[PDB]
Amino acid sequence: KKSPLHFAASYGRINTCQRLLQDISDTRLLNEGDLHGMTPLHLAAKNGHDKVVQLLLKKGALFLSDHNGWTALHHASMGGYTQTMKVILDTNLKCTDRLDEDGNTALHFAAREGHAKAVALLLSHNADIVLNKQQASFLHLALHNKRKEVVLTIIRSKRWDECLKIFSHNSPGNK
Amino acid sequence: LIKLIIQKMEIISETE
Amino acid sequence: LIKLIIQKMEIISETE
Repeated sequence: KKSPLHFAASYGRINTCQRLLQDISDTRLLNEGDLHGMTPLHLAAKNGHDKVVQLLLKKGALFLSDHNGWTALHHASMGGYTQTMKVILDTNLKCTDRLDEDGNTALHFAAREGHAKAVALLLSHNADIVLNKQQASFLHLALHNKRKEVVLTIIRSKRWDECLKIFSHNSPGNK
Repeated sequence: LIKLIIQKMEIISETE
Repeated sequence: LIKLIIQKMEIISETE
């Protein structure tokens, strides 16, 4: 019964997820793995279904890690879905500062893919700005992809002076 | 709209 | 055509 739950969470079937989660006996099926190690929290957050991820957080789910170290917030920022992002950030504030195997945060992905409202949503909250494994900030990673709107809304923000300070003086690429 | 189609579609005899 | 699909689709066990 694992793969029907993975399908119904990956494609936003809320009533099928309610009928599968009617029995609250075994929670190991709720936080089960995958071939790629994604629990249905990651599946519901990857495709951007806010009501499904809200139901899985109401029934109790753990912010586990991908084999690439990602979280549900990493997938919601990779897709740029602000609704699932707002649902995740209203539950636990300790999910924001989270690193993958490459050392990227969710703000790095949201700035890399050019989603302005996702960057503004993580930026209105405390985003814990940090460098990459290659000592790149999210602003560097936004500038290397010529994403005009996200660096414009970083300029229009209030935390511009904090973003301007941090960079490595030793990297030839990330100046 | 297509994501809404997949969200509201009825699946019998194609499950699992 | 996709709006026609949503208009004519049958929905059971996904309502409300």
